[PDB]
Parts: sequence; C-alpha cells; structure tokens
Amino acid sequence: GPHMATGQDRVVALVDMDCFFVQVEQRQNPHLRNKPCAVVQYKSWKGGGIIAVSYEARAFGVTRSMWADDAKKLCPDLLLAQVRESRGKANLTKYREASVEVMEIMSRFAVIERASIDEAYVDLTSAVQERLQKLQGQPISADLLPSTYIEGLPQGPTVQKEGMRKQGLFQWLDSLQIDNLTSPDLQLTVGAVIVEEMRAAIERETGFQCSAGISHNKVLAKLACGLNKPNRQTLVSHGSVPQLFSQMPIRKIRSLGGKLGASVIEILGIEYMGELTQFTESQLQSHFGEKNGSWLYAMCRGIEHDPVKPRQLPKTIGCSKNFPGKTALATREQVQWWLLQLAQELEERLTKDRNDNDRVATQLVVSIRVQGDKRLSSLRRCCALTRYDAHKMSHDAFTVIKNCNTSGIQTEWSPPLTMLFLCATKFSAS
DNA sequence: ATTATGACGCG
DNA sequence: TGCGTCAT
Ligand SMILES: Nc1ncnc2c1ncn2[C@H]1C[C@H](O)[C@@H](COP(=O)(O)OP(=O)(O)OP(=O)(O)O)O1
Ligand SMILES: [Ca+2]
Repeated sequence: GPHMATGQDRVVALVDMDCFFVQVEQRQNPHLRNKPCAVVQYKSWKGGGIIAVSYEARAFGVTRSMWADDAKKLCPDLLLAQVRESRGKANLTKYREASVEVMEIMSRFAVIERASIDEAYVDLTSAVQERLQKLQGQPISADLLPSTYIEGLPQGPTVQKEGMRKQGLFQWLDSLQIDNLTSPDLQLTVGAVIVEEMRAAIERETGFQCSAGISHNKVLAKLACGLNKPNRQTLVSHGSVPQLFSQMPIRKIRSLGGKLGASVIEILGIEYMGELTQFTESQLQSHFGEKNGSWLYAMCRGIEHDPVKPRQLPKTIGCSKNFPGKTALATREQVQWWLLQLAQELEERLTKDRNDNDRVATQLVVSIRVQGDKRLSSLRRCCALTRYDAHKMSHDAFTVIKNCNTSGIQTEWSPPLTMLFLCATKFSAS
C-alpha cells in the first residue's frame, strides 16, 4: 500500500548510437550513405569479419560475426568499409574518437555513465525538475516528442507505423496530469522531451543518429531503447511493465542474457520476465543467491536501483590480437615482436590519454591464450606500469609471461600462443 | 580462424 | 589478487 516502493524515484535514459561504426564510415565517405553496407576487419580470411551492419544491409540478413564472403552471398551489392590496420593489427582509433564526440555532447545535458563505445546512461532526474519549473503547469505538446513511442499504446476502443506512434502518443498526453510536479509519468514525459533535444544536438553536431530509452532505471531504459530502433526513442512507464514483461523472454533483460538467465528459466520452469513475480524474495535468493535474488524480485516488478555512475572515461586502455590456427606464435622472437607492436599502440593511446585527461595508468595487465584452451583467456599476470615506454612495457610483459614456455629448447615456444593482450589499468590523477 | 574491446562480482 | 561472466 502506502509503504510499497515503486521504483519511480528517478528519470534515467539510455542512448545507443545506431549501427555506430557504419555511421562513422558513412559520414567520412558519402558514397556509403543510404546503402547496404558493413564494416569489416581483416580482408584476407574469407573477405573479413563483419563487425557492424547498416539497416539497409540487415534487411538482406547480413549480421555481425558473418564473414564478408558469406554476407555477399545474401547481399551481392553490399558495400564495405575496412577497419584501419596499424602495426599488424586492427586499430579502432577512429571509432574511439567518434565516441568522444558524442559523449561530450551528451555531457552538456547531464552527468553520463559511459556504458560502451556507443552507449551512455543519463540521469535526468534533476534536469527534469528544472524543466518542469520553467514549464509552470503548461501542457506538453506532441510536437515536442516527434520521434517518441509510448510503449503499450495505443490501446483500447491507421495501418502505418507513424500513424500508430502518434495515436499512442496522443493517448498518453491526453491522460497526463501536468498539474502535479511529482507525477512519475509526467517526469518521464519531460525526460523524453529532453532526450529529443539531446538526440537532435547529437545529430546536428556530429551527423550521427541514435535511439534512446527513457524510464525510471537503467535496465528499463536499456530495454526501452531497443524497442524502436533505429532513430527513435521509447518511453517505458512503470504502468507499462506488467504487460511488457508478460511476454518478454527472460534473456532480453540486461544481465540475464547468459548462464544466469538460462538457470532462472531451467530452475523455475518459466519463460517470461513477468512470471518471476510469483516467487518470494527468499525463494529467488535460495536459487540465485542473496544479491541476484533480491535484484530479480525487484526487477520483475520494474524496480532497480543501480545508480548512473559519474564516469565518462573508460577505466582501462587495452589492446589485443589473436593468432589463430596456423598463425599461433611458436617462437620467443615472435612473442617478443608482437608484444612490442601491442605495446607501441598502447603507448600511443596512453600518452594521448594522459595529455587529455590528466591521469596516469599504474598497472600493466598481461594476458595470453594457449592453443587448445576453450577459454578466451588462459592466463593473466600484472606488473607495475611506471613509464609510458613501449619497449619497457613489452619487455616487462615478456618477463611476466616467459615462464609459460614449456619448451626445452630455449629459442622455441610451447605450446603456441593464440592470443596476446596488454591492458593499462588503475589510473591515478596526474 | 570472429576479433577487439570493456565493466564488474566472487573469492 | 585471477577468473568467470556479460556486454558492445
Ligand atoms: N562483437 C563485437 N566485436 C567487435 N566490435 C563490436 C562487437 N559488437 C559491437 N561492436 C562494435 C561495432 C558496433 O557498431 C559498435 C556498437 O555496437 P552495438 O551497439 O552492439 O551495435 P551497432 O551500433 O552496430 O547497431 P545497433 O544499431 O543495433 O545498435 O561496437
Ligand atoms: Ca549501437
């Protein structure tokens, strides 16, 4: 009743760039605009591995992870842009820099949490309060929400997508009580207006389009964002949760897309998020642990408290390269040359990071994979990162892993290494 | 022979 | 502290 929390205390948005690496390449090369196109890395093996795909190309069934040779079978006119290669490896600098462009624009509107190279969470609670004050009871026009969907509407007593969007929006706004500055639904609506403004600024200032979700927490905002892509935003109200969750596969919710979600399904014998409501908090804790159990209990009711962390910069700077099948490094010399290549890229990125962001990494993490291991990583060791010097970093990394060589003959390496990874971590202010 | 990233919880 | 998990 009066004491049952409803998790409607915050307004949180999640902004997610549409087919990001593709847009970066399309801005640069207008020939790629409004075409089926994809971004690929490493042309030689099966045409290269696809890592991003335009919506035009998705219509043909082109997907990430597909080899370009195979994508061409589905879409013979598929256009391709290649990831830059430097020092014998893919180099993602262009995309990291494009990401900074967007993150800096978003930061003008509110504090952001960088979730990935092209996603950020925004806590709009304070901004919404301010905008509500300026509005002073004034109604919110549908014109302020030109690309917004209201999940769950229209409902109750046009056959085209845009017609439906407007019908749903109209029902939502018609029902809104703009009188109360503490109405959660009103707060979400004002949040959506601000996100329209944010997304317009991103597009004006970078050329990039994105989608967004607006709701009361990060999980719902993320879920909302994916409901209407691309180039649209979706408001998921607290009230929309029971219907939305009633047919929502568990794996769709963030953090449940893997083994835990599979266990929830198997152990409880359910399929949809809404079905979770029938278990007590203790029951859920009994199967999935205290933390997960409490999280699931609240989440299936649309409630979650993870804060939007004030963090715009990545916490680590790393680089890695696989050496698959035949290319597996089998000589100390090889291991040393490749560690150096990685270290030179790392040095370059670290030096730029130190100049831009007034911080220095203090720990170097070295990771490798050995042939045959099904695990992404087979090992991880750390050493002090005391100088931004590629030769020193690569020498220290070697020193740290050299004891893995089961070889008897000094020169050779066994078993061959199929992955090298260097990561700078533990930043301090400088 | 997907590959190249990045954050976080358990212990 | 190293590993596993989950995600872009
Ligand atoms: N598994 C991956 N390997 C390498 N790069 C990836 C991988 N997943 C994503 N990326 C890169 C390329 C993407 O353009 C960028 C953002 O990823 P993501 O948001 O998942 O898809 P996307 O932005 O290409 O399409 P969408 O419009 O569906 O968001 O990160
Ligand atoms: Ca994206």
